[PDB]
This record gives sequence, C-alpha cells and structure tokens, in this order.
Amino acid sequence: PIEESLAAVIPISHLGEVGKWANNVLKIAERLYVFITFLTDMGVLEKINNLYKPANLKFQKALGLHDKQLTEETVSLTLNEYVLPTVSKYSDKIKSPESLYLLSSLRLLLNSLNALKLINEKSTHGKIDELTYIELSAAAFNGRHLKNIPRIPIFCILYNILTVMSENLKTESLFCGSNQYQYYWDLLVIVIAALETAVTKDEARLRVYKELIDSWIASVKSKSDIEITPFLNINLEFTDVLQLSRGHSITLLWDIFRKNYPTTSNSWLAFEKLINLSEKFDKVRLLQFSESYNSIKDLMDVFRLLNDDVLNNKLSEFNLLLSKLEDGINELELISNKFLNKRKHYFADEFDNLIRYTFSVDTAELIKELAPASSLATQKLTKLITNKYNYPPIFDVLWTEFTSTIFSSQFLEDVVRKSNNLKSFSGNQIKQSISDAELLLSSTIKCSPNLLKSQMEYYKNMLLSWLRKVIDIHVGGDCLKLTLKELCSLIEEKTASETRVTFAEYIFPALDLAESSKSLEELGEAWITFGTGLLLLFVPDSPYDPAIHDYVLYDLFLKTKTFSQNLMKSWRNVRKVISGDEEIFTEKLINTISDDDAPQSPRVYRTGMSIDSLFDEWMAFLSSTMSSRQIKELVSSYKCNSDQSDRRLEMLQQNSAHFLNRLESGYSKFADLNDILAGYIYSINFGFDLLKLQKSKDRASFQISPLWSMDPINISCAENVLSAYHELSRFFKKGDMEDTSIEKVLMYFLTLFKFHKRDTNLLEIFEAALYTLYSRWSVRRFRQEQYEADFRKLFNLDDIYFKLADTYISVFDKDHDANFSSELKSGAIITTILSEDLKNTRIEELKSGSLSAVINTLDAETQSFKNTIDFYHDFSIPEFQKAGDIIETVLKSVLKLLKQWPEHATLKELYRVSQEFLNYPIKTPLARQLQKIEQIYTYLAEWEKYASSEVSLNNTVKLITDLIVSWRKLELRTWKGLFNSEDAKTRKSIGKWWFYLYESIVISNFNATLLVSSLNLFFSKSTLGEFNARLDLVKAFYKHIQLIGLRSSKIAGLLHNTIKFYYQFKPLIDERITNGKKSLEKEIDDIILLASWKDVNVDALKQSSRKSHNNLYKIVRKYRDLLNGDAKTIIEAGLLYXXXXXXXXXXXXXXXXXXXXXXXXXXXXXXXRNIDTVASNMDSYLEKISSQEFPNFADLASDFYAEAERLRKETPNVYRLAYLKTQKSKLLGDALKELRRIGLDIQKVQSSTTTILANIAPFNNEYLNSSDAFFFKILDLLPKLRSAAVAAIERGMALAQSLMFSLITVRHPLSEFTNDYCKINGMMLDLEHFTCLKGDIVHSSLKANVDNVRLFEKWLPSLLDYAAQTLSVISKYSATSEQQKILLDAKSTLSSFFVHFNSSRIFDSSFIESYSRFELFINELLKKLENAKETGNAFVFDIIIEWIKANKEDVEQAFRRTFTSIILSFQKVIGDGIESTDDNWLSASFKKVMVNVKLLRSSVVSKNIETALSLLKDFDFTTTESIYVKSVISFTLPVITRYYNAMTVVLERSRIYYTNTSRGMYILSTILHSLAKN
Repeated sequence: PIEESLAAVIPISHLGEVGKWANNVLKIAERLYVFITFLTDMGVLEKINNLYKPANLKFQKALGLHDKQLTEETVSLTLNEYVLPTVSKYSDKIKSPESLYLLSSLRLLLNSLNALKLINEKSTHGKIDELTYIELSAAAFNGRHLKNIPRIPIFCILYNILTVMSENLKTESLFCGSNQYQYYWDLLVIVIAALETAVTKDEARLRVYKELIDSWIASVKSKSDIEITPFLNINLEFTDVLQLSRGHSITLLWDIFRKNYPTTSNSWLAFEKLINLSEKFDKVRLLQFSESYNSIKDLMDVFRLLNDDVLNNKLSEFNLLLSKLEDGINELELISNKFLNKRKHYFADEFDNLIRYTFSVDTAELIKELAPASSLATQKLTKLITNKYNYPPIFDVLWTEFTSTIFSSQFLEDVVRKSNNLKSFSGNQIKQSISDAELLLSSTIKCSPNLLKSQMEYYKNMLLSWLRKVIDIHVGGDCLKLTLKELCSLIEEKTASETRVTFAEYIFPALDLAESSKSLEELGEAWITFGTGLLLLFVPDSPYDPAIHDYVLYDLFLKTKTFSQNLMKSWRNVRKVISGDEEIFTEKLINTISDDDAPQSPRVYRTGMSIDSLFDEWMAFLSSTMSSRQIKELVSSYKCNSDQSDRRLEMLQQNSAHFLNRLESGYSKFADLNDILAGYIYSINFGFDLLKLQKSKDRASFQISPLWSMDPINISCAENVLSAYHELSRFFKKGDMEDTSIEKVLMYFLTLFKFHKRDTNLLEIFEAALYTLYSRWSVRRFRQEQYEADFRKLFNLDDIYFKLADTYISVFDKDHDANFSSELKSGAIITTILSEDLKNTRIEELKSGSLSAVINTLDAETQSFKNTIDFYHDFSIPEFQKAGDIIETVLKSVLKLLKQWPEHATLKELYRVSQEFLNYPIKTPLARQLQKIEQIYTYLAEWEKYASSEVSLNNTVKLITDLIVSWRKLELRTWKGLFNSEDAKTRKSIGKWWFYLYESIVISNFNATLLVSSLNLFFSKSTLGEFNARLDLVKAFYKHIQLIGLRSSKIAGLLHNTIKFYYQFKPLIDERITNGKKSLEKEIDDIILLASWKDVNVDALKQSSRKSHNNLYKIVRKYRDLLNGDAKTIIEAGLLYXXXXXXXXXXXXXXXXXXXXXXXXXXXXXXXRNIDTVASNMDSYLEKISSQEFPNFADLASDFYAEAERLRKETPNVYRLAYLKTQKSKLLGDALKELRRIGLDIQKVQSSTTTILANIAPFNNEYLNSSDAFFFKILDLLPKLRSAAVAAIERGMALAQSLMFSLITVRHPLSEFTNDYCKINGMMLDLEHFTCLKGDIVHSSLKANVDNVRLFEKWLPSLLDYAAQTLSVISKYSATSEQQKILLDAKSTLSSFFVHFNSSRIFDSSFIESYSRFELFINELLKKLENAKETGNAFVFDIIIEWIKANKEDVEQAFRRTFTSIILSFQKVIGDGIESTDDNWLSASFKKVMVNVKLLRSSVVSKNIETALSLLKDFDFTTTESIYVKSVISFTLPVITRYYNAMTVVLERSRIYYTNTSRGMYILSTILHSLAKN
C-alpha cells in the first residue's frame, strides 16, 4: 500500500495532483491522499527528482527532441533496471538493500506518528474514565490531568523517537550510508511494540524495551555509521527514571536456583487438581490402624508418579488414572466408616520428631517408612524423592501454626514419659499400643547414626556449601582456591557498582563469622547476616522480572514477521502492472524473514496478568518489619539482654507466617520468585532460634541436666555422683512439706550407695542424705502436735516411709553382683520427677549413653504386655487381653442380629454392658472384671432360650463358661496361702520404727544408760508377730556404725549386747506361732476342699462364694490375736533351763618350715644374736604353759544339782520329816561352807539389768561367740532373784555378788586380747609370703597399677552383661546378631587375669611382666570393637569404648626393737610360776587370767610389728640391699611364729575356763532361785 503510490506515477505526478479525484470517489482513497501530502510537505518528492536529472538529460539528447517536463517518466520504485541504475554515479546505494526501505520507512513513520495524534486528541476529551495508560501518560503533557500514574512517563519518551526520525529524514538529502534504512526499520517496529504493551499495565514489560533500544545503539555504532552521533539521548533520560537500586542480581541468581515447572495452560489447572486430592488423602491417612500400612505406602507412591507426569506434559491417561486414586481413597473411606473404636493418635510427638533428624534429600528411604504413621502431609513428601526441592529441607518442617526439639534431649525426655504413663489408659488401647511402641523401636534403631552426629557442626557445613555457591556465580572461578584479596579484585570486574557495597558489608562478614563459630550465638549471628545479605541482592524496588525478557523477544519476532508478510502480499498485486511474470529486482532486494528462527520462547509461561502488583506487595512487607533497621534492633537487644527480648520475636515470626502463606495461595500461576524468596525468610527465622537456644543455656539455676540417670557412664563414676549432690542442695532444703517428690529422689541416692558397694567416697551422700529425711519428719511432727478391706470395714505417706527403710535394710547385705539392667528402671522414674518439678535446667545434645537405656525401657514394657497373682488386687494385662477378645467376638455377633430386631431389651442391655466392659482401664482388680463377665453371661443365657434354633451361639456360651471356671481357680490359690499378705501388712509398720531409733542412736553418736532405757522400751512394749521385724532392723543400725569405723566404738558396744540379749528369746516366740498356725491351717484346708464343682452350673458358683467369704474373715481375725498378743509376758517369765562347740583355733607348724643360709647372709647384726639357743629355749618354755590346767567350776555345781535332785524328787509330800529336815540343812550347810573356803562398790555396778548392760565390754570378735552362751543366761533370772529374796538366803545372795564382779572385769582385758590377736594373725601371713619373695619390693611402683586393675574388676564384667542385653533387643528388629560372640570371648579371657592379681596378698616384682600383658589386652580389645562397629549399630559399642578411654640399716633396727620387746615380754610370763584344787582357787584363777594377759603386753608387741611392716610396704628398694632385708625378716620370723603360738595357748585356756565358770554360775543360781520360791 505505499507501492500503490509508487506504481501510479504518470508524468508529471499523475496529472499534477489533479484536485482530489479520490475525494470525488468518497477510507483507502482518503488515507492514500494523506501519504502524498506527507510526501510533498517533506522534500522526499523533491530529492528523488534531483536524481533523475542526469537521466532526463541523457534521454533528451539520445532520443528525439521534445518539450521538457518537470519530472521524468519513471516510477517511485527507482531500483528495477533500465539505466536508472546508472543514475548511481553519486549515492551508490540503489544496488544496496537500503533502496527499498527509503519508501517503506515513510509508510511506517506515518502510521505511528499519526497514531500519537489520535491519543493526544483523546486526552482532551475526558479524564480518568475508562482511559488507557498511554493516554493517561499524556495528562502531564496536556491540560486535563489525573491523580496518579506518572512513574514511567511513556508518552513523553515514546515521542522523541519519532521526531528525530522526522528531523533526520527531512534534512538529510543523502540516500547513502552503511545500512541506515536497514537500521531505521527495526526501531520503527519496537515503537509499534512499545505502543501495544503500554495500553493498560505491565511496567515490568518495559525492562526489555530499555534493552532493545540499547542493543540497537550498540548495533548502529558497530556499523561505523555517523547517524548515532546525531541524537545520542533517546534513552539517557529513560534509564534515569526507570532504573532500580535495591537488587541488581535478580537476573543472574534466578537462573541457577530455578527448578522445573510446567509450561502449558492445560497443566496448572491439572496441577491444582492433584494438590486438591493430596489434601483429602491426609484426612484419611490419620484414621487407619496398623494393618493398613501396605496400601497407604502404595498410594504415597502414585502421587510421585503423577508429579513426574504433570511435569512431563503428557496428559492422555492423566484424567483416567486420577479417577483410580479417587476410587482408591473412597474404598479406604468405606472401611473408615465401620470403626467402632476410634484411633487415638498416640506417640504423636515421637514420630513427628524423628523426621527432623532425618528430613533431607539424602536418606529419603528412612523418611518414607516414617511417613504414613506421622503427621507429615503428602504434598511435602514428594519434594524428597524427586529433587524438585530448593533450600535445605529442615525449614519446611520446623515452623507450624520446634527448633528446640532438634538441638536438645526433648525427644528422649518425652519417650520415657509416654512409656511410664502407658498403663493408666483404657482397655481399647492395649492392642493398638503394642503395635505403636513396636514401630517406634524399629525407627530409633534404623535412625541411630542420624541421632548421634553433631548438630551444631552440621548446619555450619550446609551454610558453607550454600554461601560458597553465591560467591561462585558472582565472582568468576571457585571460591575455595582463592585468597582474601583475589576475590575483592574480581568484584568490580564482574558485578555492578551497587552490589559491591553489600557484597563487602554483609556476605564477607557472614563468611568470617561462619568459620570462627564456636557456640550457637556465633553461628546464629553468622546466619542472620547472610539472611539480610541476599535480600539486598534479590528483591528490586521497581518491578523487574527475568522471565519477561524471553517472552518479548518472541513477540517482537512475531510482529516483524507480520510486517514482512504484509509487505510481500501488498506488493504482489503490483507484479501484474508494470512487470512481466518472472522476477523483479526488488524481490531480491527485500529481506525475507525466516521461519526457523524461533528464539526459544518457552521457559516458564506467564500470561497477560501483570506482575507489577506482586512487587508492590514485597516492598510493602520488607520495608515494614523486615528492613535492615528493624532486624539490627533485635540483634542489638539480644546482645545487651536488657529487657523485653522474647516478645518482639513472636510478633516477627507471626508476621512472616501469614506473609509466606499469602504468597503460597496467592496468584496461583508462578512460584519461581516465591520459592527463592521463601528460602530467605525461613533462613532468617532460623537465625533467631539459634539465639533462643543460647540464652536458655545461659540461664542455669541448676547445672544438672535431666537424663542424669539412664546412662551407664555418669552413674559409675564415684566422683560424679558426689558432685551431683552438692548442686541439688537448693532443691532438698528449699522444699515444701507434703510434696512426696523430694523423698523419692533420696530413695535413689540410697540405691547408689548400695550400687557402688558402700565406698568411702560416697559416705557423705549417705549420712547427709538421711539427715534431710529426718528433718522432713521433725517438721511434720511439729505441725501434727500443734473382700480384704471390704469385710474388714464392716467390723501415700506410709508407702514412702515403708520404702525409706526397706532400702535401708537391703543396703546392708553381703553381696549384690551389681548390674545395670535393674538399676536403670529405677532411674526411669526419677526423670519424670526431675523434668516436671525442677525447672531452669541445662540443655544438652543426645549421647550414646542415654540411647542404650531408653530402648531398654520400651522393650521392658512391650514384653510385659505380651508374656505372662493376687486375686482382687492384680491388674493382669495378659489375662485382660484374653477377656478383651472373647467379648469382642460376642459384640460382633450382636451387630449382625440387631438391624432387623432393634427394639428388644436383651439385645440393648448386653450391648450397653459389653461397651462398658471394654472401657475398663488396666489398673482394675479381677474382682470387678469377674463381675462384668458374670452379668453378660446371664443376658446371653436368657436370650438363647427365648430365641429360635437359628442363633448358633453354642460356640460363644461354651467359651465364656470355661473362662469363668478358669478365673475361679486363681481365686482358690489366694485362699490357699492367705497368710503371706497378713505377714506383710504387719511388716508395713517398719516405716514408723526407723525414725524412732534414729533419734536415740545416731544423734547421740552425732549416754550409755540413756540409750538402753530408750531401747528396752522398743522390745518390751511390742507384739509377737512384729518381733522378728524389730530384730531385723536394729541389726541394720549395728552395721551402720561398723560402716563408720572407729570413731565411736562405745555406741557399737551398747547395741551389740542388746541384740544378743533379745535374740535369746526368739526360739520361744517362734514356737508360739508355728504351733498355733497348725490349728488354723487345717481349718482353711477343709473349706477349700468343699468348694469344688461337678456339672459346673455357673449360677451356683456365685452363691458358694459369699458363704465362703463369711467364714474366712473370722480365721483371719483369730490369726490377728496371735500376732498382736503382748510380748512382755515371755520376757518377764524367763527361760526354761543341756550345755557347746568352739572355733578351735590351732595352727602352729604351718610356717616353721631358706633359713639356714639366711643367718650367714646377714651389716649391723654384730653391733648388738644367736638363734640356736633362742628358738630352742622359746619352744622349751612353750610346753610349760600348755601343761598348766585349771580345774572347772561347772563340775562342782553339777555335783550339787544331782544331790538336790535325789533329796527333793523322792519326797512323797504326805504329812520321816525329822530325818529329812536334817539332810536338807546338810547340803545347805555344806554348800555355803565350801564356797566360803574357795575364794569369794560391787552393788554400785549391778543395780539392775539396764545398768550392767551399759558398762560392759563386748565380744565382737568371731572366735568366741560361744563364750556368751551362758552369761546372757544369768541375766534373765537376775531380776527374778531380787524379787523373791531365813539367814542362808541373805548369805547366798551376797555370795553371788562377788562372783559376778569377778566375772564382769574379765571381759575387758580378754576382748582387748583378741583385738590384738587378729591384727598379728593378718601380719603373720604378710611376712610369711614375704620370705618366699623372689623379685624385689615394687610397692611404690606397682600399688598404683593394682587400683587400675581392681577398678576394672567390679565394673567391666558388668558392662559386658549390659551390652549383651541391648544387642538382643536389636536382634529382634535387625540381622546384626553375630556381634555377641566377640563380647563373651572378651569376658572369659578376663577371668584368667583377675585371678592372678588376687592370688597374691603381698605383691611381687613378676607382676610388672604380667601387668604389661593386661595393658596389651586392652589395646587389643579396643581394636576388636572398632572392627565390629560396622554393618550394624554403633551406640551399643560407643559407651564401652568411651569408658575405657576415660579410665585407661634402719630396717634392721625396727626388727631389733621388736626382738628385744618379744623376749622381755616373754621373760616376765615365766617369772610367775605355773603351779598346775587344794584351797582358795577362785580368788587365784580369776587373778591368774588377769596376770598372764597383762604380762604378754600384746598392745605393745603388736605395735612394734605395725611400725616394722610399714617400712617394708610403703617404701621401695632396688635389687641392691634387698637380699639383706630378706635375710633379716627370715631371722626374726621363727620367733614371731612362736609368740603367735604363745597366744594360741593362753587364749584357748582362758576361753574354756570362762565357759565353765559361767556355766557353773548358771547351775548354782537356779538352786538358790528354787530355794527362795519353795
């Protein structure tokens, strides 16, 4: 249509522009006239006619002459043929392709410049009423204005383009340049394009048009054209207004972090349909039981196959296969309508918190097994197996409308708490919870390496693999192999001028602080500075979009292909006018645009909706509360810790929660820039939660964390338990009364003093742990002063006090063989007290020591509900589970036969009862459970009678009948014994006895006559059944004082006599009970044999029970008369009345036969002694002591007892009397005259029994406990003599006083004698093995290594038993079971080592060659565990490796002083004669025992041996002067072995003499006792 004006050139200008003949026709004829006026108003018609001036002169001269014309006879095409090409003498560009674009550019400049006249005329019509944006941008250019929209100013800038083209083509007159008219065509299409996309919206589409008219300047300047100099200012104002200042790097950071997204309009409408189904699947997943996890795991896989099929652009079977998943959920919903027992979501926090330790791209299979039995939605799971996911995936789980549960032990403190409180639940949750705690064991085993790794040095790693990727794309080259100055030089060459400021102010401090991070504060500050860093490099001020740049370069290609095809078809009609039918030269001259030049137009499709509304929303939020002035106030507040810290942050995490939820459901079409921004707001919220977990570690009133028990490495350290008591001192003292939780912690420290086998380091936490138990009783008395129980009623503070003294008895035992299996179940109870009551504790990471104990607690519970007592008290899960199934099968048959019937009463009544039976919790006794199975049998029996024969429930009545019979047999077993519970209820009075003895014994230790009178009331005012429990507790205070040692030895003497004196009456009290029980055991055994069934008749069984319960209450009531009878009657009655063995200590020639050469080998022995004359005279004098024999007194007293038996028993007492009265006065006159002959302040000592029981010496040594077998026989009848006691009685009572005073003062030197006797016996055996010593004395170098062996003696065989248990729990859930053989073989070879280190009492030098073999075995044991810590689990072997690595001249004078004091001590003994029953032998034989014990002076001789052995075991000697010391100790050994044999003769003679006179005292006193009564 400009060629139609070019072909219509008739000379001159189609008759000289006739006068508007096209107007005489009258749109195509009127618009063509405007192009001709535009052709003549410029000089374009006048510049062409100056080109034909050589052509007109050449045609005039060559051809015939004629009249001259103004314009030549040539068309305006000017480029065909026919010497018009030879008019290219000047301006040689007609052969060039710029010839056709001269006439064609004025067509397009006209059509665009006149289009701006129409819009500018429209601006003066209206104002702000259904106008366009380009029309409203002319409001600042014209009069009529508006209210807004002056930011882009397109009309004032898309008008200076066309006036330069109006100013250049008007005054050029050149038609010759380097492709000028080629370059005036591509600009004049962009101006058409900048007018179409500026009508309504899209400020973001004007980012391409500041580059298309900027690459055009760089193209016209590369052609060396002089036209670029002429204007040079067509976009230097357009970039002044539209430029951006905040984030320049959005166009470069978008490309590498982008994931795949669908590309068609048909896909996002179907992608929303899949998430619409993915929400309905979540509501069905939380309603299925444990058997339907084979079908949910299939339906959570098909969503992955459809997430790969939406992206595949393959929609053929999509709508078909998506209906199959609707058919799959509807089948899964149909089962969900039939569940009568709704699923209680239990362990909801256990499976939710095992995801956070696993949720990443790696280990994507462990998450899928944790997926369906949890609370994680399926729309978040499909971003794990497929790697469509962005930024590290922990951030998508933490915040819900949980960062403390990933860096603490809060997972493990809650598994223990939900396991102890499991048994207090209803009866519907026992078949669902044994399959819920079983799946939790199969999860913590398979996630064991994920729990144990470091969690504060792991997120440091995932920052440096994500901070060194941002520097990788900005700075060219790798950020690892580059210096600190080499990276700063490449910022100015690769990046802009504004990003250089923030890249050296926020990111480079976020790399320095990420390397020097040692706490959670230096890593939480290095994460937030990175968080504010990439918000100044991604978010723009004005709307910039890196995806519009590809969708305009295709729309511009679509328009310049349209104008090229418009130019071809409008020119094709001109071919039939002044041309032939083959070719025109301008057909070659025009450029044809190619079809195969598509500039890759789909990346991510964005439709005509404007994105300029989104970037208004981001800068309305990021400048509101996420600015750099809003975030630096919180960092400057946490560092100062002034005030109001944790309440600004919750306002911050709530603003960004609704913000990222606005963008998720917002705009529905593109998530490229939403996902990358979401990884920068989730990151900066994680940077503050790293400062919550630092200030909570800074507040610490108690440095003892929970889970202080349930770890075998913190209990076994003897120093650590002592340091865990001085820190809880603000918890025991600052407590309130009636709390009943402080007194359950002090129970646990008494089971650690037992567990360490009563060490001397833990004695402070055993004495001071009992004093606060008494102080919580001394206050509760200050405020107080200011069918078993059902038939007993017809006619918690005492369960703690009862257990504050059962542990106090069980500590003081012989041996325990301590283990870790039963000492951690008592630790699982204290942590539920310590984590609920005690606050402000320490936060720590999970360790391998505490995971080995919680797996033991879950498998201890789930093996108690499966594997298989006292009737009407027990709970019996394995019995309630059999009843829970046999009733549920009846409940199923009711609902089958209810829907046609419903209105009956029997089918309604038992349906209510059967629902009530399954609702009973498992803490109920079997009495209430037998009642509800009795009522449901009677309703089932009467419905079988009235109904027809089509019922067929014979199979259910027979099973209920045999179960009720099976529960009556367990009732008969409680009637059989029935006294073990009665003996325990009288044992429960221990808890108030312990505090009564602690006030009189220990506080007096903290006098002698005050204790016995306070203890005589403890045994006298007592019962008969609770008498053995008193003797079993005073012994627990007798071993409490021997545990203290020799600090108060008197208070252990006041308590040993009173135990043995009241142990004397125990066979009388035990006889009174065991014969009275024979009358009551037969009566109960008769009534049990009556209650037996034949032809069962279950209704008759209940009536036979109540008759049996009435008779059994009286027998228990009669049995309480034997127990609660008084015990004062037996004590005041005395004993009835036939004489004992001894230890018989005799060992002489064991060490008498290296002594012959020892005399010759011995340097000062000649300074101040033979051995042949000494050791022979020492043995010659030993015979004279052993030949001396004392007569017995029990033979004299037994002579009178046989004479008084004949004189008394032969009397027939019929009123022979005068002959008998003389004979009666003979033996009364002979006995009191015989005892006057043989020997014989006394009354100030012997007032009563409680006076001589105080100031008396004990016989605690275990050689002569038989010597007190008769002196406590003469203490029962000592008050009975004073009650009855006419001149012989006053003489006989005064005669037994002087013999008692000569029997009390023997006990004190004789008990001191056996105190030194057992010391010299234990030191004789030290110097005996010291003669057979073959090496050297290494006791300064080997004594420290024995303690290292003995510390491995008591613990290391016990940890091997504990590590052999947790490998059996893993063996039930894994295949790693062959690792048990490398611990039992490691245990059996240790038994060959600890016997060798215990077989020697004094140590040799050969053990240094044997201790190095033990040290080599540990380094070989430590390698066998490391090679076995593979293809399995590591937390079992981790604590045994961690514990092992955490635990890996003058002597001749001392043997001369004990040799001069052993002869002078023995010389004074023979200074008194031996002299073998003549006269006065009771005042001499009780004197001779006091002389021979005194003259041995065993307190001095056994003292010099104590100083002599101290110079041989403390210090050490080399291989020199060691054969000389061994020649001295073997020189004075055959003297000590004779002095020890001089003590086995004096002791064995004065022990038999003491058991004979005390037996003679007992026979004589019963004669005087019967004389005063008869």
